[PDB]
Amino acid sequence: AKGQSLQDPFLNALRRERVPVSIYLVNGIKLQGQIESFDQFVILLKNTVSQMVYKHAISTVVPSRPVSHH
Amino acid sequence: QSLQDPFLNALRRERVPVSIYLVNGIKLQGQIESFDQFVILLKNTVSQMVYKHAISTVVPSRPVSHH
Amino acid sequence: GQSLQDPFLNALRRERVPVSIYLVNGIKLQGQIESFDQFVILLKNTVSQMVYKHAISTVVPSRPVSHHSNN
Amino acid sequence: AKGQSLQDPFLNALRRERVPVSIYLVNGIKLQGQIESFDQFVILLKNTVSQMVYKHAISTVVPSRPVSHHS
Amino acid sequence: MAKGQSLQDPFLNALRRERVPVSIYLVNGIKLQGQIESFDQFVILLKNTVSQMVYKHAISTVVPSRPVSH
Amino acid sequence: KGQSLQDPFLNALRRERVPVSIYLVNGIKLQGQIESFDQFVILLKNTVSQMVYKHAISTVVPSRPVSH
RNA sequence: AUGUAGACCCGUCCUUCGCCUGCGUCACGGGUCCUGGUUAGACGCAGGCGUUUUCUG
Repeated sequence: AKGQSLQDPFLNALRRERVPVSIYLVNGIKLQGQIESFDQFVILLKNTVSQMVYKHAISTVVPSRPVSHH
Repeated sequence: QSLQDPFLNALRRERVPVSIYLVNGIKLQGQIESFDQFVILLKNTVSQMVYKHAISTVVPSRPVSHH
Repeated sequence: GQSLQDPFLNALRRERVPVSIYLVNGIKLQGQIESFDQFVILLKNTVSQMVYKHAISTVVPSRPVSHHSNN
Repeated sequence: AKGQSLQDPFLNALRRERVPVSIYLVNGIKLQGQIESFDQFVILLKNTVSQMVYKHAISTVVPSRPVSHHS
Repeated sequence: MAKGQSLQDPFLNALRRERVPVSIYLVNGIKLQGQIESFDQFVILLKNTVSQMVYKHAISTVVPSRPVSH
Repeated sequence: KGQSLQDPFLNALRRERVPVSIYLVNGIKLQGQIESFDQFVILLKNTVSQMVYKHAISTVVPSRPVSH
């Protein structure tokens, strides 16, 4: 089969369940918060404020607890 | 679904002071004067063009009003 | 349109080969490839973490793998 | 504000008015000179010599004076 | 002569075919070495002790040990 | 309506066999002559030909002045 | 003898975001070539819309 898209479902499940995540940027910096919303190119990450994070600056998104899409 | 643009227009319109962190760790500050698919014009003492491909994060001083 | 990237990654995933993923900033991740898409890889160790391919330099499998018996 | 509206008009105004600029690269290096000409993908920067700077390596272009321009 | 533009794939294919030992320098300064086993639009498979997959977007230069004739 | 100078500039350097320095994004300086080049790569000749990805280059600077 | 043709040559008349559409402009003298060869592009003006960089410029 087509091989199913895994970036938008994964992020959406984190967003919907308000899972706390750590976002590591390419320069080593670690952001934390909850995924508020996201778009093809950015992610809105909410902690004390909403900050807009470019996907092209992200290395990894690692959730506090396991999340499943199917 | 576009929110980069709704999120960046709102900061511009409201003249919200922002911090822009670059991929190399540098922190820029100012107000978003105007901003496009490939750059953002950031105004402090002078207007300086900033390439979006060099930005990691845009973080506003004061929360901006979104849905 | 053609790729050896998808064929190579899928074999690692299917066989549950332990891999090391080196990022562009020098950081080394390890785990098994759980799934992947055009733009990311899900890497499983203690938890599943999502790794952007544009942050990866190399994927190096822990144990060598088959040619796929290519003709 | 839609499409590439600010990417090339701003550069042209610098180029035409021979405004001295500073170009900061993504690795922290600071170049200075006058924009001589620009492609979609590069900028020619003139000081003692003309050097070709890839845009993908640039973080910011900051002019010496706010352009004596519409803005 | 005449041509289609690309020399990136002919150059790589010649190295692969001739089993030329190469050095691949990554954008972070790391030096990889081996032989080019195969490659696609986006990656190169580099063989030493094991076959590892190298993203082209991480590569700065490919420099062959000895002459390649295109 | 604009112009393309990236591929005229290179191609003048390659034709005139001008010495050049290519600075990479990581600070490394390569030197040589442009031999062949492409949408995404430049072939740089010194003791051997090496293939340099454009996406790794910050600047190309000629030893001697030339026209765009 | 060389064209009710064409492609080049010579001479005379301060580039810049893309794209769709509509309107116009790309001329005049002379020269070479027993001539793979093209159906498009460029500039002017009007109107409209705009991939938001997530795997090589």
